[PDB]
Amino acid sequence: HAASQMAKPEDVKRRSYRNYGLDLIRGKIVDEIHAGVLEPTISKVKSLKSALEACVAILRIDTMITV
Amino acid sequence: KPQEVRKANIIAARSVADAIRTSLGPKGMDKMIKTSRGEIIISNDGHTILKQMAILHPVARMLVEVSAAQDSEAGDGTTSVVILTGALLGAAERLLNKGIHPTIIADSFQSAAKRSVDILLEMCHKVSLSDREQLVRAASTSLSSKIVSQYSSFLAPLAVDSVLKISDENSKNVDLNDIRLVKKVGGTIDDTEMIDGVVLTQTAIKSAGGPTRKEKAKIGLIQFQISPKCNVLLIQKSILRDAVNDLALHFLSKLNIMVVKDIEREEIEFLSKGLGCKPIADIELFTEDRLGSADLVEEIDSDGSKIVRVTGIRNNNARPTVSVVIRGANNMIIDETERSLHDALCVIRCLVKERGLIAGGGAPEIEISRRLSKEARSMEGVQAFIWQEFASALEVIPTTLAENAGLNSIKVVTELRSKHENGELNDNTYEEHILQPVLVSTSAITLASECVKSILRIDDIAFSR
Amino acid sequence: KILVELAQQQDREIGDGTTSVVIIASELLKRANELVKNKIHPTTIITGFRVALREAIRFINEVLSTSVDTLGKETLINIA
Repeated sequence: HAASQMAKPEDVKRRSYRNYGLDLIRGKIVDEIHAGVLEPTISKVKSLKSALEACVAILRIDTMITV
Repeated sequence: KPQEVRKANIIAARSVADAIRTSLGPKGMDKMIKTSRGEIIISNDGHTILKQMAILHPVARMLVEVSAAQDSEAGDGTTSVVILTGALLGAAERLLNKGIHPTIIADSFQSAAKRSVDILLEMCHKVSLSDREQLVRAASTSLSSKIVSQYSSFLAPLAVDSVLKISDENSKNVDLNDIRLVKKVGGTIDDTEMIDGVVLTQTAIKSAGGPTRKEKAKIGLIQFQISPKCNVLLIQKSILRDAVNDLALHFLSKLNIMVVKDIEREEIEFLSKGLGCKPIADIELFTEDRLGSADLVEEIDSDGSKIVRVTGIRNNNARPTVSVVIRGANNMIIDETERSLHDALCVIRCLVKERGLIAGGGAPEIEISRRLSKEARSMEGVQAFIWQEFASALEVIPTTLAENAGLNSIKVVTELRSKHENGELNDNTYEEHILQPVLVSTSAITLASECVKSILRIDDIAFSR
Repeated sequence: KILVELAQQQDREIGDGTTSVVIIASELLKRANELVKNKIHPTTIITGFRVALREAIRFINEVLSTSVDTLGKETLINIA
């Protein structure tokens, strides 16, 4: 992915391809779009946003009062 | 060692102020408190923390009474008044090591608090209640701290127009308990009815024979209950026995007398004030002179509410007591809206009792500390050194705001003393629409002088039963 | 107990990905505690996440694409 995003903003590419996934069945790195693994946008956006909402409330606690 | 026992209470009091210190400001750190009953609550409000903290320390409980009076008078600054109290206690620790008696320490706070208010009024911009453009922008900024934002545009004139009717002139303290926020299920935020006469909490009779509406009615308050020229009567809600018999509903229906039963016991004291009536315990003492005056009494239901409104009390002793109606779909709507508009009424209440406003964010605390440092040379003796320590104790509020916001502690504080020298109240929070009323900064210093005084005056404690 | 309510929030709405949410929030707490010795303020850590979270969604929206490669390639075939 490092060399894939170098020529991406230039709107020109030769060997640069994006969307490299991880295939654990065959043990090799292939594109998950052709491999058949796809996820909706609603699933990823709400999972990333809600993960930080619970992380903030934990870091804001400097004191624990228990009777 | 009577003084060493008091020093143990001062250290215990400063430990409570350090816990609340992290919660100051909207960026402050939350505090987790687990009640003995098992309820788990968390919030950044200092008034809710000290209320459920269940402090067993006798001197540390004074901060709860000051925080209660801070919300009852100014309505804002319950967190900052605790930090300001702990600053004077820490400054008095070095005074006791020099052989200074706490009486001089407590007496100098009276002259320091009165001088700090007079200096604050010099830099304060005097405003008048006749300008409605200043009150709308003042209450609208207080509503930006809640989830409701775009819907707060219609809520700004709601709180302004309600106070201006009861403000009159030279009213001094204006009790906000007479202003009731009615929370009903259903509707939306944009749907609101002022109904300046009065608003009840209860519905009307759903059985057969109930008129539910009456013209030219007299509304009395009857604590009695009917069980085995008065147009409208109120019956106190009692779950023990029956409130109003079904036969009594048919009897008063033939007499053209509107009946509203199941009146909440909490509103009995509220209705006895705004309506200007008196409670009737027994029918033997029940007369016409204890009734009210209403031109029209009707039941208007926007959606599902079925609420009765009354207008035109026209009482000489009573005043135009206004009850605000709030509608919403989810329960979390009318709830958060209630606490948001309550803080907006407190900010407006500060301007009615004391005219003028200042820019918040610790701006006046920097200049007051600079002026008292130069004016400290005009005094002589032990009291002169107290003015220097009192000015340093006022810098804890702006320092904590810089710490809880992630900015560098010592760096931001130095930038305040540098910019405030050439300009006056220009640092820019006025461009950011940050306005803190002068009564909050005045009451925070006044209550702190009395709180620290009540602390140092206790030289010992013993078992009393 | 905060993570318990976090697990129920993903199940009542999306119903999938609850395992990945807990792992993300767990690593963020481990790296945030290491910044304490670096004298990093927690609000800056919180503000640094909120500013990055808004810009991360914008970067994700740039690489989003509808169903493609229907002609010349096969996508839905490898799913079944």
